[PDB]
Amino acid sequence: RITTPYMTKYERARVLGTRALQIAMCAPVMVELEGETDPLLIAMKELKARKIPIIIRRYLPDGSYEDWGVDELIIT
Amino acid sequence: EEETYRLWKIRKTIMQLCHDRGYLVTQDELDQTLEEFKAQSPRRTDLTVLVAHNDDPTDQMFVFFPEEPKVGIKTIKVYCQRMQEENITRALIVVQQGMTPSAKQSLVDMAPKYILEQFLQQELLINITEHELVPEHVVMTKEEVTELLARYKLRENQLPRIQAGDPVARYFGIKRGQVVKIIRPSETAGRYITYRLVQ
Amino acid sequence: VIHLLLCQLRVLEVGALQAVYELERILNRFIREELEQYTTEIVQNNLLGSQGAHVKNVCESKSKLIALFWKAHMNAKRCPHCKTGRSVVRKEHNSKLTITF
DNA sequence: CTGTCCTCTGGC
DNA sequence: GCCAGAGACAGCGAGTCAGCAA
RNA sequence: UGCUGACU
Ligand SMILES: Nc1ccn([C@@H]2O[C@H](COP(=O)(O)CP(=O)(O)OP(=O)(O)O)[C@@H](O)[C@H]2O)c(=O)n1
Repeated sequence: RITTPYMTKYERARVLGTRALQIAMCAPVMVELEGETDPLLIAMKELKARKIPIIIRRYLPDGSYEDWGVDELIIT
Repeated sequence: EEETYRLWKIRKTIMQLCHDRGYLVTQDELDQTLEEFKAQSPRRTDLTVLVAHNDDPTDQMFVFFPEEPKVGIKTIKVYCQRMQEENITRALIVVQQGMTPSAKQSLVDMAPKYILEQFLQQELLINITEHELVPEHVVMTKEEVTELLARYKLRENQLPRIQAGDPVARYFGIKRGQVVKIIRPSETAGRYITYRLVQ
Repeated sequence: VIHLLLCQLRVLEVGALQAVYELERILNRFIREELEQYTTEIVQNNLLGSQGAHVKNVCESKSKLIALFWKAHMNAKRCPHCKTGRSVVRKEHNSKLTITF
């Protein structure tokens, strides 16, 4: 509620990596892939459509955390 | 007549030090020149000043200028008596050569009843606080430190430290456990603000 | 010194860092009952801080305290209670400790 | 080949 | 107790390929 | 492991 609204580059990297590792483990792709064999291209296609049900849990230096949605996060 | 120049510089520096601590000092004392200092006042017992505090009018401070180039326990007692009888709590002892080493732990031994503090005479010839590199220090109040720790989710340890013998912690008379705000004039960001716990 | 350092360690174990100089000044202005009251009051009112004690500025203080102890107060000395208790251990090369008469 | 320790030793 | 005499003591760029002898 | 060559 007080951290930045945008998605840092490290968060984009980790979210793409995790979504790709999920797709590669036979997870349903909600993005209507169009003949591409790379799970990372599919993960980028999903991130551009705002279809990723993951919750970035930003940790503050004292243990307190804030749970943001990958949908409710301004991707640059 | 260089003794008078030294006395005047030390008195001006002590007036500035007392104003920076928040004591009632007039503009003339802070803008007093040598020709009028020597006009008013020769001795080293009528240079003693007694200043009042903006709030807590009972809270006043008393500046000493001992005659003995090396103050000792007896010299300290002789005007700790003065303070105890006039009903003041704070003091400031400007010494010309130093304090014999037992005296430093005596000044410390006197509990918050009568808290004293020493300053060498060569330390007051100039106001270090007016150096280009020295930032502005501001003793935070007990209600601003709490809001700071709450905003940054900090503890009082885990904050940068400023030594209790720091030449700018001794000047601003900051006790231990107090947080000081520091306004660094930065060439990069203008007026950077930092915090340091006095310890 | 023994009791002062004991109490300073008791307070450091929980993180209280002003208690160090406060205990030292309480001592100089004044032994176990004088120091243990303040130290127990600190350790009680300032517990919940055993997890927030593994920080720089809390490790430097303990380091300095124990180093100063080992460096300044463990030299051979005539004994307090019996004036002739210096059975001088004096160690040669490692694997060799020699007590005298 | 340098600089702090840093633990004596030794004299005072 | 004040601070020289030291006298230990620890540190000293990154990676790579061989051969030869023990 | 060692030591003697050598590469950037
Ligand atoms: N011992 C070493 C020797 C070399 N190097 C590395 O190799 C580079 C080229 O070496 P070099 O000797 O060719 C210098 P260069 O400026 O390229 O030479 P030039 O003037 O002839 O063009 C150096 O700058 C280092 O990064 C190293 O890490 N350790």
